[PDB]
Amino acid sequence: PPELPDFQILFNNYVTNKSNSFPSGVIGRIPAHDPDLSDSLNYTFLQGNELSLLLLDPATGELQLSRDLDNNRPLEALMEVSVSDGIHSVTALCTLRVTIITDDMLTNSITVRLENMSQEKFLSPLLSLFVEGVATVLSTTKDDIFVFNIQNDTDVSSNILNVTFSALLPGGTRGRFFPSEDLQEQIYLNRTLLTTISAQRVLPFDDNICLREPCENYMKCVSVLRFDSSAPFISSTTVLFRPIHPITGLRCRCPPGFTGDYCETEIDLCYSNPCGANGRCRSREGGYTCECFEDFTGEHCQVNVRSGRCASGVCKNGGTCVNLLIGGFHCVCPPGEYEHPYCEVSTRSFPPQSFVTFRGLRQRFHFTVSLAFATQDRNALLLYNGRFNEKHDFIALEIVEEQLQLTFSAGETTTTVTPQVPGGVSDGRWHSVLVQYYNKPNIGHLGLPHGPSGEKVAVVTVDDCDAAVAVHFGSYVGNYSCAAQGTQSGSKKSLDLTGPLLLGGVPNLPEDFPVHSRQFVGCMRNLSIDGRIVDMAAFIANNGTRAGCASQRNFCDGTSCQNGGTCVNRWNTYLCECPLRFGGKNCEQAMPHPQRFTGESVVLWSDLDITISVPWYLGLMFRTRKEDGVLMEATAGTSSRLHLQILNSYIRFEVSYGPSDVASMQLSKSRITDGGWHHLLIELRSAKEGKDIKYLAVMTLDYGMDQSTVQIGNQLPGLKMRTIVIGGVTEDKVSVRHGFRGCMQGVRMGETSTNIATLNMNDALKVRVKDGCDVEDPCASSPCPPHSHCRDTWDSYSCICDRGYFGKKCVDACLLNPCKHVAACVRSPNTPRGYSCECGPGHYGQYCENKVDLPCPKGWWGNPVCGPCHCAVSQGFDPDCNKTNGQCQCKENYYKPPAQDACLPCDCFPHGSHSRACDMDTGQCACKPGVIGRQCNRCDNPFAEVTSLGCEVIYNGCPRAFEAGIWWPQTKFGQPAAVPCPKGSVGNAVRHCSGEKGWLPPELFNCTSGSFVDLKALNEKLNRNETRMDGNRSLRLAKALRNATQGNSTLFGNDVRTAYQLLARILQHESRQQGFDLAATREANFHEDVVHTGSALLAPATEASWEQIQRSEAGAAQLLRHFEAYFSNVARNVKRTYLRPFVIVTANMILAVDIFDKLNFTGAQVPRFEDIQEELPRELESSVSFPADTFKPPEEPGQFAVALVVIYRTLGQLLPEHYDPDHRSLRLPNRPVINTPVVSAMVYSEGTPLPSSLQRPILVEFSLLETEERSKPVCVFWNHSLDTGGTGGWSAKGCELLSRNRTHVTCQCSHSASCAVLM
Ligand SMILES: *[C@@H]1O[C@H](CO)[C@@H](O[C@@H]2O[C@H](CO)[C@@H](O[C@@H]3O[C@H](CO)[C@@H](O)[C@H](O)[C@@H]3O)[C@H](O)[C@H]2NC(C)=O)[C@H](O)[C@H]1NC(C)=O
Ligand SMILES: *[C@@H]1O[C@H](CO)[C@@H](O[C@@H]2O[C@H](CO)[C@@H](O)[C@H](O)[C@H]2NC(C)=O)[C@H](O)[C@H]1NC(C)=O
Ligand SMILES: *[C@@H]1O[C@H](CO)[C@@H](O[C@@H]2O[C@H](CO)[C@@H](O)[C@H](O)[C@H]2NC(C)=O)[C@H](O)[C@H]1NC(C)=O
Ligand SMILES: *[C@@H]1O[C@H](CO)[C@@H](O[C@@H]2O[C@H](CO)[C@@H](O)[C@H](O)[C@H]2NC(C)=O)[C@H](O)[C@H]1NC(C)=O
Ligand SMILES: *[C@@H]1O[C@H](CO)[C@@H](O)[C@H](O)[C@H]1NC(C)=O
Ligand SMILES: *[C@@H]1O[C@H](CO)[C@@H](O)[C@H](O)[C@H]1NC(C)=O
Ligand SMILES: *[C@@H]1O[C@H](CO)[C@@H](O)[C@H](O)[C@H]1NC(C)=O
Ligand SMILES: *[C@@H]1O[C@H](CO)[C@@H](O)[C@H](O)[C@H]1NC(C)=O
Ligand SMILES: *[C@@H]1O[C@H](CO)[C@@H](O)[C@H](O)[C@H]1NC(C)=O
Ligand SMILES: *[C@@H]1O[C@H](CO)[C@@H](O)[C@H](O)[C@H]1NC(C)=O
Repeated sequence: PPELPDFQILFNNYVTNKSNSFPSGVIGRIPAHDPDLSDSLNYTFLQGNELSLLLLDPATGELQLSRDLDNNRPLEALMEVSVSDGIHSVTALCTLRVTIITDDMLTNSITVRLENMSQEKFLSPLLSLFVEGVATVLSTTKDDIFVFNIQNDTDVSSNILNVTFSALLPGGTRGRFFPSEDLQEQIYLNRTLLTTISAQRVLPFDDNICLREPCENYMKCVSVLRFDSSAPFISSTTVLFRPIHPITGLRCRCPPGFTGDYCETEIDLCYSNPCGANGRCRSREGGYTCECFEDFTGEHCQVNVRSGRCASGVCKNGGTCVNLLIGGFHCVCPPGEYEHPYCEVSTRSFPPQSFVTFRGLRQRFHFTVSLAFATQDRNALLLYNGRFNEKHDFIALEIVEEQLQLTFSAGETTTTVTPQVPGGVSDGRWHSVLVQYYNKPNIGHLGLPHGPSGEKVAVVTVDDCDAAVAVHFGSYVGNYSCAAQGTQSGSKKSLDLTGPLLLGGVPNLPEDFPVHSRQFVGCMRNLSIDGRIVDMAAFIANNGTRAGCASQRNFCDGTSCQNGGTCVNRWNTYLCECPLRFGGKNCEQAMPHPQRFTGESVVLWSDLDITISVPWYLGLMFRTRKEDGVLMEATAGTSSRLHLQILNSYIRFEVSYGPSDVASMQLSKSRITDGGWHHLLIELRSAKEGKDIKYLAVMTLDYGMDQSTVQIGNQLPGLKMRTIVIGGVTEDKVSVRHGFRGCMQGVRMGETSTNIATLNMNDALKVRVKDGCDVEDPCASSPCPPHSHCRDTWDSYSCICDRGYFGKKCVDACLLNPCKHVAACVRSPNTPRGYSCECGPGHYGQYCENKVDLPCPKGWWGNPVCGPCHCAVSQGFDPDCNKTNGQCQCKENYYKPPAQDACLPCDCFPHGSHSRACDMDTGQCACKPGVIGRQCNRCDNPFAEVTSLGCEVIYNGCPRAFEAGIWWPQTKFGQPAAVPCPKGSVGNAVRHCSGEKGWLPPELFNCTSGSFVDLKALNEKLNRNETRMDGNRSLRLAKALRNATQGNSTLFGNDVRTAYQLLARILQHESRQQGFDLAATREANFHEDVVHTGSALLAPATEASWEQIQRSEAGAAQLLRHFEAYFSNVARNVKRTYLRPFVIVTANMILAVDIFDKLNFTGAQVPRFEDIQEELPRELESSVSFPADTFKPPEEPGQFAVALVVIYRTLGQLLPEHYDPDHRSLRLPNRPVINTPVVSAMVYSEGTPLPSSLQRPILVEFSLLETEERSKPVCVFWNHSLDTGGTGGWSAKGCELLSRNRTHVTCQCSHSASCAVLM
């Protein structure tokens, strides 16, 4: 017995006018298998195939494509197949799909490699999954995906595949494909999501061929894919697929912002003055920013704040715009961390393992980055950016050893820049960083920079710092390196950053990044790029970042320090600076008198009785600046060194019992040698683990502001502190080693801080003890050189040397003339930067490096920055443009009419005007006395004529004038004049110089156009019953006609007759065809061609033609008959051909074809303007209503019906003025007018035919052309079978007015024909 699995066939046909890639012969067989090896199975089709789409071998089951399949048309169909062994029968389904490939398709196409998945599961049943995962990632429908190639990518033996495909841009606008870079970025971002949804190991993207930079100058290298060859069908068990082989190549394009034959020159976009008077323009690579002034906002600062009103997008992040009653508006921010007046986010905090992802940088040569940060870690990452491969170009900025460092590589070498700031920057206070990168140009021999040089310069600045003086001669000035610079040279000309922007720490990828650190903790704010400030809320990714900075809250609020306590805010807390003799959090303790120590004072306690117990507290209060020395040495037990020093400006605390070192703990996390007051407390605490008792050594610095708890491990406990010493190192109580210097306050000892067991200063140790703490003023000597302000800092000072001076020597920089280009250095009495650079004319800027080349070059205009004129030369405009305004002026000989956007030549008559140039707009020549007309072409006397001497009254016929191009010659009365058709036309134009009105309106019926000369010759033979017409000739004639009819031109009477005859012949032939013999099945655009030709033919400008044309043929009548018969055949064969529903819109024609499910159709409005997204003019907003009972029966094939509706806009007034002669049926009003577009709706039901007369009427909703309401409508239909006019006519029988509002008129009709409302 057998079995078969439902299967599909995919034919990817790359149709071109050059290659007949259509395969022939055997392509495959039914995927039929049977364990029995003796039976001869019978292969027959049951249903589906009706027009022989596929040729089947009944015996072998071989499948062959039929010849009718060769066209540029996608298709889908479902076939039923039966297999029989002679005793049992099974059925199966096969879905056939044909997809067309174009050149625009192969241009926008990308390839993505997959690991461990060869041609065994990607051409079996999982391809659907991929074409979905891709849809979900792209947020698009599965139809937009078009996978056209899947070939074995086993370069050598590796399990890797190679799928190349393309995508359609969502939006409904046909013809748009995703740019390659857009696809690349969109695939790269949601990679893990795709991995999860599609269950596969997606491989990363590899480097491109442009790595070697083979292109020249400022160009751009892009890899592209073109057609190479076609392969036969690859067979599986479920799918027979035909692949198409591409081949790679390169292409160089000029990026914007550059000009020249090699784009070697750059353009400042601010020359166009976009900000206007309400702002100032900042240039940037390929763009500009506005510092647009106060009370003005908007992308072009086109919106006023105080006097404006609500506008879309001004209230960001969902802010509700409320219009103030007196003008202006307010953006109500939603409750959250949003900043007025625009509800933005600027400050963020970063806990461990949290990072954000923004958009990457795309600037090629020059850029600037700046931000502000605050943290405490010695080593941490700040910023990184690179490529997908994590190689070649990359940049990164970090903090190492409390010093900023920038490391970057342009693909060749790594370079580090390290400005030095005294005291570090890891103090928890906010700091700002600025970085600039730019490339020097190749200065040409003529002084013109020809392309970019090989020198790349990076500059780093930290906080307030002068860059020029630093970089040049900071060392010569003294110690001043707050800024730094690095330089690179190499063959590469540009810096490429493919990857996105990250912040706060790299994602924990297995690939190591070229970075010293790996993470970061802390707060940042104001990430400004090129002046523009980025909103923190507008992030692309977020792996744990939380908005705001909680540690920087003003904690002094709501807190009241005690007597003398001054509140200050500190990291995550506050601190009350207490006066002397007061302390304890909020100054809640009294301490004994402080003592001043100068390297010789040491105190000690002994002769004490203490037993090992729990707990114990040792508290001290200190302030100093020494970076070493013993603050407290306590020999617990035998020789248990409790070494509490300030080693290397950090509180170190060793505990070493006996001859062994046991434990230690340091406070390197905080430098405490600042000289400020600090309290510390040793805590000996218990901890019962199981049965044993351990201890714990918690020192709390500043009442637990800091706290470190060394686990006192089993060796350490049981050893209480026996001897206590503070002051330094001493053993013979005479010589002092490492004596302490500074100021210290009272001492706490015992189980609790409240255990005030005063040790009697008078008792114990009294050696070198100086009462008090006051110190002689170091600034009394006043040692800084002049221009100084000495400031005592508690046993230290520093020259706050006067402004305008720099470095340790505090020297004026203006003396060392940093101003460039021989510019004078003038030091104003008050200068924010201390000095100024006075410069001569022709140079502007802070250092006046910039220079203006006025006058600007030819075609270049702008002050003080030149810019292109951008004049439209093709429209007769002079290329030269206003050197101030920038307005383009037309070339001489021309004048631009007010209603026309192109200046046309004046074409004045030399004998009629004193001058020759005609006035602007009006185009009036310098008319001499006696002559009138816009071109001075008419004497006042209808009998006087123009000669060199003026308007002389000639006697004998129209003269020799130039009116209307024709030098219409002398002619008598009654006699016409036939002269050769005007220039560009052939035939014989005739005019009659009538005795009454002179020249009659010329009869151009004979005049034929050059475009129709071949067409006229081709028409002549056709009506002679000679040559015979065929489908291919039909297609070629349709295409030629559409081309000759496109554009705007005065179609002629012989031309309109020819067009009518040709359309009639074509439609008559098309009505005679059936099945695949219809030209419809071979072409896709024939519908568009015919509808466009029809719309062009019915142009209103031919009314004067039409009234003539109308006395010759029926015209619109037989044309409409041809149309309806054609569409009837289309409806009869649509299901056979499987044509997809479609709507065609032209300025005067609407065509809609749609397919409904019979069993589920519940009425609808047609054409589906709800489903129509194209911009619809308000007049065209009519409708046709099918009620829900349309399909419902009046009170397996035949499940789908079709509906086609055609709307003719102006056809009604185009029709001959013919009305029903029966006065009884039609009472003719005084001025009846067809006021509605003609609608032809046709519903076709497969199977049992519906009655010819619609047993259930259809609804139609029209609009009106003119809006006057002075009379009444009648819903009529223009019959064709009616004897009125032979071609039928308007009649009210069977249709009447149901409803009428001020904008719509709804009538009902029981016929599927042409109907309209005679309003
Ligand atoms: C990665 O995948 C996510 C989906 O998991 C993509 O998010 C989608 O992004 C678009 C564009 O921002 C969103 O469309 C817009 O949504 C907003 C809010 O509803 C709406 O106001 C706009 O009119 C528009 O519809 C879309 O909602 C969002 N999510 C979904 C369900 O698709 C994301 O684009 C992908 N790319 C990245 C960032 O890696
Ligand atoms: C395979 O199936 C077809 C379709 O049933 C068979 O065609 C029939 O042939 C017999 C004569 O042998 C006619 O009497 C029938 O009317 C035919 N049926 C149709 C609808 O065509 C064909 O004979 C079968 N072949 C085998 C292998 O038995
Ligand atoms: C986002 O951050 C989290 C941590 O908050 C990351 O999770 C860790 O990732 C590493 C590397 O895979 C693992 O070794 C850890 O076990 C993970 N959790 C812990 C406990 O840190 C996560 O990987 C980051 N981003 C993503 C989604 O990759
Ligand atoms: C970072 O951005 C903020 C934006 O708020 C700046 O704060 C403003 O600074 C200006 C100029 O001093 C003041 O007029 C505003 O009132 C400030 N707004 C407030 C209250 O935040 C801030 O100066 C920028 N710089 C840094 C490094 O913080
Ligand atoms: C492709 O390579 C894989 C390697 O596993 C192999 O199994 C498969 O049969 C190959 N297909 C063709 C047609 O080369
Ligand atoms: C300046 O820097 C040098 C580096 O060797 C250092 O020796 C000197 O003490 C510094 N001077 C000061 C105090 O700024
Ligand atoms: C530019 O236009 C202004 C305003 O019409 C005019 O004053 C100025 O002379 C023009 N400059 C030239 C000569 O193009
Ligand atoms: C062509 O033949 C038809 C049918 O006899 C006739 O009506 C028509 O006038 C003929 N056309 C010419 C002018 O050859
Ligand atoms: C369309 O007609 C014009 C005028 O004869 C001709 O120049 C042009 O090449 C034609 N284009 C096509 C598509 O045939
Ligand atoms: C025809 O006229 C329209 C008017 O909108 C115009 O847009 C179009 O460019 C014209 N085409 C020509 C020049 O034939």
